[PDB]
Amino acid sequence: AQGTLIRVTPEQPTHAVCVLGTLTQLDICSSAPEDCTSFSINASPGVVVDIAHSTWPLDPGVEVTLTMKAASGSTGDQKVQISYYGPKTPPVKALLYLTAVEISLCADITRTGKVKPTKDQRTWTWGPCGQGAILLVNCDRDNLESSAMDCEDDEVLDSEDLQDMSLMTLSTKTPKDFFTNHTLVLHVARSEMDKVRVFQATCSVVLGPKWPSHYLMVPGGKHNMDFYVEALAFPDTDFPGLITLTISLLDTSNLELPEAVVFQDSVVFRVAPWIMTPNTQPPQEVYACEDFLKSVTTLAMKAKCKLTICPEEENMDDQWMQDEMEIGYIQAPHKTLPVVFDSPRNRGLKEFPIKRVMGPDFGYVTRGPQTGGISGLDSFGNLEVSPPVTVRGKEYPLGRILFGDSCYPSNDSRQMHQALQDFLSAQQVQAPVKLYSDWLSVGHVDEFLSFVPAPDRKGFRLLLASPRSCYKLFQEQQNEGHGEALLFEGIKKKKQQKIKNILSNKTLREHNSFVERCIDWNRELLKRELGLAESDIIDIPQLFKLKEFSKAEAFFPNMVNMLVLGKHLGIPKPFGPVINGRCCLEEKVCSLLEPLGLQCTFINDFFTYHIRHGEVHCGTNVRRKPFSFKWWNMVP
Amino acid sequence: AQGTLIRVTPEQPTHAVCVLGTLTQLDICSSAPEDCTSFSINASPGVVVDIAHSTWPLDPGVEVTLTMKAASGSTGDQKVQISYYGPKTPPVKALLYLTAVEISLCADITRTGKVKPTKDQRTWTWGPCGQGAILLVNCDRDNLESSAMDCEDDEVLDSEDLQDMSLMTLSTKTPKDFFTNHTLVLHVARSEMDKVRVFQATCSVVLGPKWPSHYLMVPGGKHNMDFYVEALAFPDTDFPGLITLTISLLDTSNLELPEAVVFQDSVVFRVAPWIMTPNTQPPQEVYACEDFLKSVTTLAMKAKCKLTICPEEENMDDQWMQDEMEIGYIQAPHKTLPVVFDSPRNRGLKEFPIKRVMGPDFGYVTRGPQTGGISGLDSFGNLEVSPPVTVRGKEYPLGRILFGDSCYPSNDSRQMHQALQDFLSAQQVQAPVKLYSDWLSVGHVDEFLSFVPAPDRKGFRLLLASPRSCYKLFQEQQNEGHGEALLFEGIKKKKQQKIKNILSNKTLREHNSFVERCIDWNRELLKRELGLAESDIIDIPQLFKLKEFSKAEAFFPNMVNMLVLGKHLGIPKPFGPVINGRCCLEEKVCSLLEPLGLQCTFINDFFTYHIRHGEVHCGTNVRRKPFSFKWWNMVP
Ligand SMILES: [Ca+2]
Ligand SMILES: [Ca+2]
Ligand SMILES: [Ca+2]
Ligand SMILES: [Ca+2]
Ligand SMILES: [Ca+2]
Ligand SMILES: [Ca+2]
Ligand SMILES: [Ca+2]
Ligand SMILES: [Ca+2]
Ligand SMILES: [Ca+2]
Ligand SMILES: [Ca+2]
Repeated sequence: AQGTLIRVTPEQPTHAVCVLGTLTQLDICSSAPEDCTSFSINASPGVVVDIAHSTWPLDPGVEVTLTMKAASGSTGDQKVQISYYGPKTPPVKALLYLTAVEISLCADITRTGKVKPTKDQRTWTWGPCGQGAILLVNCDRDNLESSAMDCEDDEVLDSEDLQDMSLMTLSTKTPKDFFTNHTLVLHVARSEMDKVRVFQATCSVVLGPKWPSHYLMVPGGKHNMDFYVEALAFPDTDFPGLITLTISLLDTSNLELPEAVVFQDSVVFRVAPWIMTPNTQPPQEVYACEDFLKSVTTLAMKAKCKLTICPEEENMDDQWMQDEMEIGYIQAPHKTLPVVFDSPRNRGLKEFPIKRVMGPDFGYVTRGPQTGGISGLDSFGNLEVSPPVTVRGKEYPLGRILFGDSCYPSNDSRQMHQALQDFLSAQQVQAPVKLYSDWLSVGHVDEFLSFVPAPDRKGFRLLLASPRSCYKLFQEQQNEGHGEALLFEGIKKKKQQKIKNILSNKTLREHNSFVERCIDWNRELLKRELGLAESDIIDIPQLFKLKEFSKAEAFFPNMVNMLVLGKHLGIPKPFGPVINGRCCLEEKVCSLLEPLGLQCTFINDFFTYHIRHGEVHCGTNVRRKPFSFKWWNMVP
Repeated sequence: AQGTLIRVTPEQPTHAVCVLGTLTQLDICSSAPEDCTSFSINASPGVVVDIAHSTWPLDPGVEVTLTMKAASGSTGDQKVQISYYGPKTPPVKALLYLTAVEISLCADITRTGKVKPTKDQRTWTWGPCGQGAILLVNCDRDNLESSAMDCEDDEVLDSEDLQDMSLMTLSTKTPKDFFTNHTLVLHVARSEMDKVRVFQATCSVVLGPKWPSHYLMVPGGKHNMDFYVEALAFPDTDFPGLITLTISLLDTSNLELPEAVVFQDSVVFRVAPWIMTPNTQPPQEVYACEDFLKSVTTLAMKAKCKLTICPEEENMDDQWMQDEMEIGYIQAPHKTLPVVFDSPRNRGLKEFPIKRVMGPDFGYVTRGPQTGGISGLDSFGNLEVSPPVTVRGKEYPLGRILFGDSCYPSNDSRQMHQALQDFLSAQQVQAPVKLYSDWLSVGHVDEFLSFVPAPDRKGFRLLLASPRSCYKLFQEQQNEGHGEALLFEGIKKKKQQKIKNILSNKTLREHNSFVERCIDWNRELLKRELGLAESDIIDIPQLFKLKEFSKAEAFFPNMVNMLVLGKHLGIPKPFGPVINGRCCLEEKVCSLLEPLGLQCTFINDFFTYHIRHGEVHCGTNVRRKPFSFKWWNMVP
């Protein structure tokens, strides 16, 4: 409804343009003739004049406003006439000729999947009742053979490409001669131009990193013009994630003067954030790079998932697929696609994300130096997310990002690279949470925690490693006369130990006391930030040993670090004291999990992983299904 | 109230620490003995146990919480005892020894000027009902002879220095032997450490750009410890402006293990923004660099202001003091001081801000390349601020920043450097607004606008240049027979012109029509963003001419560009057609302004400024008085 001031004079007629949807304002008094007390307005049928605070007295305070019903077929085909009169003097008329035109920029600001006419404009608001359009980055390659993301081009090399792009239309209705005297320009702020590209559909580029503005070629009369917009960047520290595109109507009718802006209108796009998927979400495809693969294969099957493997020659000795990448997604009403976050750690798998996984309808993103200057907390073993959760009346429908850290900064402390942290914060939809993982030798949060699907309560359980739980398990076991039982039996090479020997070992006990302290610190942490009760947590019996720098490791294969496919569990096989032909550990675990409807399967990673200081969940990766909840409907 | 989990066992006693202010939690069930149905709690007088959902049944769902009345005088001088009993079995007791200590980090989070004990913690909230501490950057030099700001040092070289700094105290109450087994550390995130420095008062540095953490040396018993914090950076694109300082309590009682964090607490500081002062605020000192100086001197006097001049040798030919700098301020409950924003334009005056103005209790800041790559919109002729204003129910108590720009980006368009814009946005307290000034040759907003104090309404008027107002003035003048009157009479060299000659000049008329369009675009702009009505605006008759690139200039000395000292006006003298021994222009102006209580004085800048394409307001600068309204009480 942003209008213009039109100043009219008795001396001469005035010619003005009026955009439909706009509220036009009239100045009578400035130019009003002397000796006239009062005034009157008369106008062609298509012009509706509302005049506030019949005849009227002449006062600078009275207000006259013009609105128009429809676009003009001809220049000046509507007119207003102002009669200035007074007691002894005959009426003196001022003439005004109006050309009404329809200029509307439309995008999908109702987030319904359908383009709508421009409502409180010029702002992007969160929630179900909010407004403003969504934009996706082009992180994939739909170009059958190309090694780069779609957005380094400046050109559209595919039909499917348009599907990721957001549609913006310009609707004009004008007299025919109109654009002889007027010219439309479409622009972005120089500050936002490197973050967006726009294409004209007949596809030719209009706006982009080198081009803040462009002149539209438009015919008089009724015309419609399609544009396709793509974002070149994710929200980040330097980029809040909003892009504004503006249409200006310029008056060129004077050659000796410069262009004169009559009218401006805009749309605001918000770049869609990168989102992680919790284990609570249903799986889609599975990732790993002979004993092992068949177990995880039957598993993946029972869970109805595809599978992909990376042969050595590509891997180049690197068996951890959990650490190099994280499969998230980006989402817009029109389009939803998976995007791979690629970790800066760069060891054996670095090419894998940029090559095999990235492709048609699979996006890619990365952060961090990649040159060096990196930590162990930089691998995605250390990046996780909770299931949807409500904390103290604040709703986190997409979950909450969890990543590991130290308690305070020191020389010997480790942390995730600042760039990653910042990246995660900039998405805003799942507020990241810092946990204390630096006590662990490797230092990953998945080492002490996991989440599982639950039929009741909040629909999930938090699993935490519990040395206490294990000590107690073994104690009860001894009490029943099994204290002679051998741990690590069934192993070609290993040093087997009896329950009574470990239970009587005081060093081990100090170690697991300390570990217990650490895991507990995190337990209270998670309770506060996830709003969890004790009924939401389950302790997995697990043992640890502090070794190098008193850094903690799994005493036996770490079970809480496990592959969760739906309700089918990819638990690492502890080789526990066998009792009644049954490992007491497996039995305890199942007695815990099965009541939830989960099935527990135990895979042997032992000489392949556990002795390499890793486990099942680590040598593996999963793509899951995007939340039904629309991120824009959140209000962070 | 963030606590710890204490797990107790019948097998052996447990020793734990409890911080006062913290809510401690007890786990009975995990370690509970078999054959016991129920349990009972008994505790020394100083320990209050609240146990929810007398005796009690043993269930994992029942919840037991410990709070302590006062700090322990001795290690373990409070104790809890849990009795596990059942029907056929005698009570079995578990012992727990508590040492209670007082650890509190205090800063001024009520923003009252007094340090308070740590309330919803760990967050900084806006408004009168919000919370969290304020921090000032050290932008000045209190070091009598030093060329640098106080914050490049790392050391405290003055007593007065502490006055800018914010006080944070640590209050401890502990048993004496306590710190034999425990150690306090104070830290900042590595991400925030370059933005803060902290000093220990006995002054020694503790935290800073190279040092994220430090070990506190604290005696047992009752002790108090002063720290003094200073910010090294203003809020900016990369720095939202929050600094968090944390205190951790580490348990070192085990040599073979690492430190174990018992307790953490924090304060959040918010770095104070840089704020501009509108002309509506009462003046303090005046700035300029022979006809002129005496006029502005009598003026400054009548307005009760100090004065300072810059001699040529320093100026080096540069007479514009308005363009190189802007005097704002930073504000904290404990301290409020002026800070100079120094423009990147860097011509003749560049040294002046970093030397003469910067000093004791005068801060300094700068943005932009300073190497080159600069515009004319980068001078502070182009930076202004409105008076306090309310727009559509949104309160802007500190005003709204206004700066000039183009309508859309082109090759030939100019803009203020992005770094400046970003800087201004990052302060948030006065939301900057973009106006269209690029039509002007110089392109400054002060060229077409000014603000003045008003006794009524909103307490100010917006003054806009009005070519229409001037044309009408001359027309009425001609009608009364003065059309022969000479403009520019009284000038040694100049081409004088009669009212009838300019009124009959059609080129001039087109030019001022276009200019009128531009100023009007801005008029509606300002009406929307400042929530102004027409009764708030006053049009100053002013004429223009488009010359180079059809860029606009003042036809005669530009009056709206004027020195406002309280109600005493520093208007540039137009040399107008003299009528009744009185310039019609001056007379019109006064007839407009005097009713408001303002006095109008007309200074001759003509051969010194106006012919250099500048005026009075431009060759001059003013320091005004900071708003009474506290910026933190705003809610942007
Ligand atoms: Ca493309
Ligand atoms: Ca694509
Ligand atoms: Ca990589
Ligand atoms: Ca695609
Ligand atoms: Ca992960
Ligand atoms: Ca200092
Ligand atoms: Ca100082
Ligand atoms: Ca400078
Ligand atoms: Ca000072
Ligand atoms: Ca200024």
